[PDB]
Parts: sequence; C-alpha cells; structure tokens
Amino acid sequence: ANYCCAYGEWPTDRFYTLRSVKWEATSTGWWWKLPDALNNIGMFGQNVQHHYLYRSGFLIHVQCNATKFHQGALLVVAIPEHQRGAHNTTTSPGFDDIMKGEAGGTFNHPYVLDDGTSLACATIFPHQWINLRTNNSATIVLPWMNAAPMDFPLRHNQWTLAIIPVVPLGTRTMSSMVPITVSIAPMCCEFN
Amino acid sequence: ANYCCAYGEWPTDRFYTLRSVKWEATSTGWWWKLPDALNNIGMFGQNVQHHYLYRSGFLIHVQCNATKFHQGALLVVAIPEHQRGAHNTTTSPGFDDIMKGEAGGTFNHPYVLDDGTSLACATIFPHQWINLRTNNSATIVLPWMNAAPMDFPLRHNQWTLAIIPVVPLGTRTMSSMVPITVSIAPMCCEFN
Amino acid sequence: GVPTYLLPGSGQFLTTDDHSSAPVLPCFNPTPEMHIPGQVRNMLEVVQVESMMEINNTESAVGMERLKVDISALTDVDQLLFNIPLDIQLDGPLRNTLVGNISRYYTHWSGSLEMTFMFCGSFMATGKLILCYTPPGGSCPTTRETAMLGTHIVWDFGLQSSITLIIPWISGSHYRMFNNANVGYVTCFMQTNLIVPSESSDTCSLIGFIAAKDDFSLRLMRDSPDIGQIDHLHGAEAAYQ
Amino acid sequence: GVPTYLLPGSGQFLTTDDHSSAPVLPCFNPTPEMHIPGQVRNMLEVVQVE
Amino acid sequence: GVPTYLLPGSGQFLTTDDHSSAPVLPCFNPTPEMHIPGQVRNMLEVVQVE
Amino acid sequence: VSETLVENFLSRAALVSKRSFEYKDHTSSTAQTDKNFFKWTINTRSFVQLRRKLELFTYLRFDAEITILTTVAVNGSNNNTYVGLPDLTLQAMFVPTGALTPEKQDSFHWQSGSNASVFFKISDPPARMTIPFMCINSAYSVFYDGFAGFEKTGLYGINPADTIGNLCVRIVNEHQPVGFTVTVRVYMKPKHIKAWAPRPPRTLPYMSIANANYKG
Amino acid sequence: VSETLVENFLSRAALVSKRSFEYKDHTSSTAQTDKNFFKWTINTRSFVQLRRKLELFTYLRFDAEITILTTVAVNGSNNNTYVGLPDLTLQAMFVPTGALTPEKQDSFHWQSGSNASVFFKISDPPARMTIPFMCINSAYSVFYDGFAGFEKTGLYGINPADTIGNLCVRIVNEHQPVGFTVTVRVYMKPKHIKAWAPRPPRTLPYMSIANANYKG
Repeated sequence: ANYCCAYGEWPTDRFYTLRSVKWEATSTGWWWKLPDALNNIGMFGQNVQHHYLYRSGFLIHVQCNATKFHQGALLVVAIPEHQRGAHNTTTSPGFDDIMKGEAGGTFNHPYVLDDGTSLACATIFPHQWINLRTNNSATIVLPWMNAAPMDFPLRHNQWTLAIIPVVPLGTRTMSSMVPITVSIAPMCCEFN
Repeated sequence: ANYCCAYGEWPTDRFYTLRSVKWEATSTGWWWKLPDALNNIGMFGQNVQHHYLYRSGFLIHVQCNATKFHQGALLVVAIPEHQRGAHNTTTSPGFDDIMKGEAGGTFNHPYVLDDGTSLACATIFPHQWINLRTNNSATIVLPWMNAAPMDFPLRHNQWTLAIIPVVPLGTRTMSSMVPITVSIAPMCCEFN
Repeated sequence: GVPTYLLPGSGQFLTTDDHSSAPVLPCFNPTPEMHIPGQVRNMLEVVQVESMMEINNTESAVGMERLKVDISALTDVDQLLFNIPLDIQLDGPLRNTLVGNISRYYTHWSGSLEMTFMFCGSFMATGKLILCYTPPGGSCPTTRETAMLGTHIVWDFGLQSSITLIIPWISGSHYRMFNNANVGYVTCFMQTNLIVPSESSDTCSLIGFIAAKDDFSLRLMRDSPDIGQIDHLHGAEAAYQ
Repeated sequence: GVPTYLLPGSGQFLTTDDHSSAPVLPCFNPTPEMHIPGQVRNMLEVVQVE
Repeated sequence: GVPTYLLPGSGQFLTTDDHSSAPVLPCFNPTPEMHIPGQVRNMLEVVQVE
Repeated sequence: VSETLVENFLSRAALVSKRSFEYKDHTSSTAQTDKNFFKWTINTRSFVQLRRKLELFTYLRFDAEITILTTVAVNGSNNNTYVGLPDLTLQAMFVPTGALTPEKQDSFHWQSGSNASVFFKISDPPARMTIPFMCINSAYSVFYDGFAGFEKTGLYGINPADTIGNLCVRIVNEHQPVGFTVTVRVYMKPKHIKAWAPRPPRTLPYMSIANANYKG
Repeated sequence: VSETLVENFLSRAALVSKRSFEYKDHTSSTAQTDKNFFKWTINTRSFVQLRRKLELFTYLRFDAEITILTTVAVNGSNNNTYVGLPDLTLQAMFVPTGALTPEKQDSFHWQSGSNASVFFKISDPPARMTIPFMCINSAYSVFYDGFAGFEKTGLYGINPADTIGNLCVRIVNEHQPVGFTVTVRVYMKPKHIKAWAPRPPRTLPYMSIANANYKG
C-alpha cells in the first residue's frame, strides 16, 4: 500500500515477523541491522550459515496498532552503512554492542543518530512517515547497496532500519501503549 | 515638445509638480535626487514605502515663466550616480545633507558640480538648454540606469536632476524674478 | 627544432588548475565500475530534499524537544505560535537543515524555498491557524489583525493534516550579505482554540520542513565554519608511523 | 618528445603584452551581463560631444 | 616563436614512464629477427601449464 | 581608430602596490600584523593616474590580471659577505569577499582549500594570475550615489557589492638564521573591459580615497 | 549550475600533510624511524575540513593527484654565513598496499623496481603524480558498518579494502658536513570523482580518526 522504493530502481515472501516493540511516552527509538538480524532464525539464517556469499534487497513493512485517540509521529528510515560511534570515549564500539541480533538495539542519542550527524537531515535516506492520524503503516523496498558484488553477512551489515519517534506518543491517560510490528522479507533469495 | 530621450532607447502620467524655485540674479543652481524626491509625497511614495524593489525611468519637464525682456541661459542636466563630495574636509557627506527630499538642494560650487569635475564638460550627460530668447521649456526622458535589476529606493539614488544658470538672469531693473517649475512623472509604475 | 620562450608565471604551482598529470603506475587496470544504486552528480538535488526545521526557538529547549512546537488547550487565541526568520546562512530554525548546511559552503545563494508543516495531533483534534509571510523589507507582525493585513493563509488542521507554502524568489546576497538579516519572516497565530475529545491528549504538536525549489543557485564556494580544526584528534600520528 | 630551444627574451616580463593567463578560481560563473543603457566602445564618440 | 610555460612536475625522473628516448648509435641496423619456435607474449599462458 | 578603443585605452598594466616587509626571525613580539606577510585589498583608487582614468565611466566590467614581481635585497646589516640570495618560495593567496583573511604568517587560513593560492620561487619568472569578474551586480560601480547599510550610519559612496577581494603574500620558508628584506611589486591590467555612461574628467586634485571631496 | 557539481565540489587541492624531518649526519643512534625520511599513509581523515566534506556520501571513486612542494631552511645552528642552500635531490616512492615500506633511509626497499619512484630537485617546480583508483571493490567505502577480520578482535569501521597506500620521501644525497631542516608539503586533489548515497552532514566535532565517536 503505497510503498517507498528507496532510490529509483527495482530488482521468497517469507516475511519473518520480529517481536513487537513497546512504544511508550518515553521511548527513544529502535534499530535493526538487516543482515545481522533475520539470520540464525530461519531458512535465510541457515543459508547464510551455509554460504559465504549471499544476495538480498529485503522488503520492510512496519505496522502500528493505535486507536483514533492516539497521537504521535514516527520516522522510519533505512540508513546504508550506518557506522555508529560511542559516547564520551575514544574507543571503538565492540562486537557485542554492534551485533544485537534479532532483538535489536535502542537509540540513546536519537537527535544525533548515535553517529554525530543530525536527525533533522535524516530524510535524505530512504524513509517513510507514520503519523497516527492519517496512516499507521509504512513499506520500504531496498536495493543491493554494496561496493562489491559479494560480501560476508556474518561480518558486514548492509542496511540499518531505524524507527525514531519524532513526536512522543500521548493520550489523556499517561499509561499509553502502542505496539509496533516489523516484518522483513528477503528478495531473490540468492545464496552461493 | 521636442523632448530629449537621453541615451538612445525607449522603455502613470501622475506628473508630481514640485514647488517652484526662485531664479534670481545671484542664484547658483538647484538639484533633486530623483528617488529621494518624488517619494513620501504621493502614491509613488506609498508604493516605495510598501516595497523593497521598485522600477522607474521617470519623465522630467522643466518650465520657465519669463517675458520677452528677460535674458539668461539655463543648463538642465541629469547626472547618473552623482556622488557629491564635501569642501575643504576629508570627511564624507552625511545623510542629512545628501537626502534633501522634495525640497532639493542648491549648488555651492556649480563650476565643479560639487564633485570636483568640470561644469564645462557636463554636456556629456543627458541635457537640454533653456535660453530665454528661443525656448522656455525642456523635457528629458530617462532610462533605468542601474547595474542590478533591483535596488532599494530608500538607500540609493539613481538620477540627479541639476539646473544650473550658466548665464545669470538680467533685466534693466535689478529686482528680476523668474519662477522655475519642475514636474516628474514615473514610468511603468512597477513596485514589487 | 621548435623555438620557444618562457612566459611570465611559468613553473608556478597554482592550487586550482586543470592540467594532465603523469600517471604513476601506468598499465594498471582499475577495478571496473558497476552500478551502485543512488548517485548524486549535482549538489542541487541534495538540497531539494525536505529537512526538519528547529521550529521551537526557545533557548531552553535542547535535543529532540526543539524539533516541534506544542499547541496546548491553554495556548489561548491570538498568540504567536512561532516565528521563523528567513535567512539560510544565519543561526536559527534553518541552521541545521540540509539547505542550510550546503549553503554554508557557498557565498552567494538565490532561489525560492518551500516550507511544509505537518500537524501531529489526534484524529479528532480541530482548530485553525493563520500562517503569515512578510516580504524582506518589513517587520514581523506581533498581533493577529496586523498579521492579517499582509499575505496569509488560514490553515484548518481539522481536515487537512499538511500545509505547504512557497516562499517567493529571493536573492540573499543583495539583501545585506554584511551590507556594512531581516530577509523575511514566517509567523503563526491561533485563529481559534484547540478542540480535542476528552479521551485524547490535550496537547498537540507541530513540525515543519524546508526544501529548495528547482530555481535554487549557489556560487563562490568557500570554507564552511561549521566544524573547527581540532588541534589534534586521538589517533593522528599513526598515519606517520 | 618535442625538441625545443629557448629564444632570447624568454622569461621576461613585458608590461604591454597580450598573453592568456591562468584563470584563478575556474569553474566560477560570473554574473551574466545585462543591457545597461549608454555604452562607449570608442573614445572618439566621447570627444564628438560639444 | 611559441610562448610556453613550465608545468609543475617538470624535469622530474619518474621511474615508470613511457617517453621516447634519444637513440644512442643511430643509423646502426640491428640484426634482423628470425622465427625462434616457441614465443610467450602473455604470462597467462605460462600459468596455464600443469 | 583602433588605438582609441576603450579596451586599448584602459588595458594598460599599472603598478598598484609596492609594499615591502621584513623577514628576520622576530624572537621578540614586535611589528605586529606585518611580521612576515603582506596584505592588500584589491582596489583601484590607490594611484591617482589610474583612478582618474577609471573615473571617466559610471559602470565598468573587467577581469583583473595580477602579476607579482618580487626582489630580495641583502639584509642591510650583519655580515656583508655576499654568500648569495637563497631561493625563497612565496605563497600568494587570493581571498574573495565573504572569506577569512589571514592575520599572521602561521595562521591556519593559509592552508584552506577554498582560497586559491599560487606558489612561486624568487628566481623564476614573475607569478601571474587573472581574477574574473566577481561582482553580484552586472557591472562595477565606479560611483555610488547611495549608502551602504540600511542604518543611517552607513558610509556614503561605498557599495556593499564590488570589493573584489584581498591579496595576501607570505614567505613559506621557516625563518633562516639570517633575515632579509623582500619587496613585493604587483601589477594589475584590466581585460575584457566594458564601459557605460561616460563622465566629465576630474580637476581639483583628490583629497581622500574613500570619497570625492575637493579643495575649491 | 556547473559550480555545484560534485566534481567541482570535491576536486579542490587541499594540504594533507605538513611533516618536516632533520637531515644532519646522526653519528649517534637517536631519533629512530625519522632519521632522514618521511612516511605517510594516504588517507583523508587527517584534516577535519576535508574529512567532513568527504563524509557526505557513502561511496566514492576518484583518482588522487599528489603534489609535493618542499622547502629547505638554513640549519638553525652552527655558522650563520649564507653560503646558500645546495640542490638536494629527493626521492618520493609510492608503496601500494601489499608491498614493503622502507624502515630506514638506506634500506634496500628504496631500490625496488616494483614501487614507482619520482626523483626531483629542491630548485625545480614541485613534483606531481596522480594515483589511480586502487581498490579491489568498485568504490571506496567512506563508512563501513562491519568488522575487518573474521576474528571477533577485528576493529569496527575499518575496511580491509581501500587503504590506497603509503608515500615515502627521503633525501637521496649522502649526509653533507652541515645538516639542514627539510619541510615537506604534500597536496592531494581528487579527480574523476563519482559519489553515491548522500548523507546528512556531521555536527558534534570529531573525537578520533579511527572511529565516529562524539561528545554529546
């Protein structure tokens, strides 16, 4: 339903549905590294384990379950090669806090995207808007996005799907709760 | 009636008539800065106040009321970007004595045009001659005369209309008096 | 065999010149280029992408809380919701946008900007706003009736959720550029109160975006003052050792 | 690859010469020129004014 | 007669360059080459041998 | 009839600046802002002859060609043995308007990639570069009948436009044990000249560079 | 509209290294690894301005043009008689990745035929050579969201690809009886630039060269 096709281009229907995240009035955001997630869980994971080279392009679907009395705005942005940095330290981020798996991570400085850039200019990336008064879903298609025809899924993440609440969720009762569901479907399913 | 069209070119009929000036046997001259005058007095002034950019080209008409027993010669010259200097001082002229409004100013050194140039070579500018034995009127049309397509009327004067008596007015009685009337009509009346 | 004479300015190193150079390591074939999706050839298409503005101009606001302005049930009719000075190369709402960051790399800019506002309240929230634009020569209005004298648009966000207004063509260099600002303002006033159902939240938020149109131009590239030369970064002698 | 020899008077600065110069700040487009009314191309038409 | 100016990197010896050289002992005809059986023009056919 | 064209009439190379600066290693903090470098804002009112020749038209449009000829003289002190004049390299940087001008010989502004620079040696043909037409308007305003700023304090006759830029010249070499005197001679020659609205010539010798005041 | 192209936006020559080394005959074993030669790995993160300008696209493909401008200053000691600055020849060797970098001024690696070298004199126009695109991938990775090695110890953000190579500069001449100070200034200018996937600019000044850490 009115998907965003990233950069102008167009390259099996498994749609691995991740566990829903809890959107509160104090949430900062969530992110998933696409090759890091979606593996070791399904047939895509077993193929990624059995092969050194894999092909992708993905298909992201994000859904929100909210009533007509809920308000808030969500920015769904896919960042290519989102190399994130640490905070108040010169050491590099480690494997444990870079590779979060299917659980994913949470932003601690969403205003700078944990990189030092600006969240305001994040719209330059392929993105969609979720305003809980006009729409409650967003679909993004992604390209290959690599400098080389081959890469190693276990060591390099191609895309980073980020969901950041620009406008905090609100209702008359301050116990608001809206679940967000993310579904990822690899495309062309090539593994060699 | 046989107007001077300045430089060869050709680009509403309000004809704001200024107060007449008194031409004596000891007069030195008069000058008006065209955007400086003609504003804050009429609809052109209100448009200039309401807009930062304005378009012009003007239409100058000068008339003299003299009998057949009067003698004298008048040089009506329009000077583009007449930046005038001070006398016996290194300081620059001020806003108060540069912007004289619709009243206009008077030359104190007409032989050098208050600039340090020569009044003899002032005929290189668009000009007309008023000899009180052949004609008593002069009409001058002006072009846009600016380096940029836009300018600020409140801060920059485009033209300077100067009237200098080369031959002093004379009659048998030394109480001579001839009034000079100046009428200015903006052209195309554009304000944006 | 060919008689020649040297010209003035020969054997000088000019940092901005286009001369062919001797190819070190010739007969080496670089890796052939393939199609990487998404390619920018002109920086103009970068600034034609909408970016969030820091509408909330209060100095107390920091972080994400300065990206939105709050319309409360006690905001009261006839109150200035926000004021946006229209000056790209100036600290303010547009300083941290894409258009501002790219324009800070150049000296002369000219073109028309487009501004979009999105209402992010409840589905049943209703109200009206007045969006006023003032030309570069003028003063920002303070009250509703003097705001209504100039060009304005009444935005009923009960039905519409987004409003777009196009700033007319403007040349920043002529208008000042260290004339030695006031290039224009965009203001918002509350025409009515904010009406929300009891179950919904009594506070709604507004966000704004800015982008350049296809007539935007930039000239005379300079050095951006955004980030200053750090004396020395952490790992700097590794390249030399 | 081209054998050349320097001529007398090479590497001299002659104040009256017409030689192309290296354009500082290339790829910079100057402001396009518009029609300003009244243009003098020859000084002769200046002296033909009384 | 031809106005020229020297470019940066002139009069430098680059060990990897393809420029014609002055032939010492010109007008000397080398021994004409005959057909020697077995000739390698590309190193690739060398590595294609088991 | 070709000799009296405006291009031939105005396109004559003229000396526009003849400043000299010291080079020795100033251990003490003295002679500030001119320790080892020379700065000059590109204008045409410095020399009376060229100023009067240019002040015959209201509007001008031209490209300035800059030739920098520099000579070194033996430091007029210390040992007189003529060991020679070492090949000192110089850096001439053109700073267009709206950019930052260096304040000292070792400032970081000398390394900016935005400002175009020319490196040349003392024993080479003089450096030469041509500055294009760099005005926001369609032509330069020799005369300006207006005030620069929107405040009443704005100076009369100064156009915020024009102001081609600044020229900065320094000695790249780190202070040798023996100092030297460097004389910098820069010549400007307008090219592709276009002129509008001729004006009467100027009598009554100039009293200032900023304005057109006279002593009558 | 041609001024705002990516080629014109990124193809500006910028100073990337300004190291200087001593030359005198060190009879004693001191100042190791920098006795008479200068080594620099070709990167772009050294200077903040160029690093921020480059860190606007995810992928880049360009050829680097290197200009080496060197000046010699009188040794700040011993006799002050300005006998002159002798014409010292220099050797600049480009060592691509996967090759051996010299460790001393007199190592045999300076004579290798595989590494391309440039010999130039101190009193000549500055040396200039252009390095082609030398990555195994189709483009350079400004940002790399991955770990280099297959072991978990591999550093984050460092791509085993890219790594254009090293630049080594030395004084070919055998130690003169009097030493000297040599300043090496090298300028890099990308050419034939292609860019992909533009990125938001960088606020929050850099805290390191290896990573993208911030102080928020």
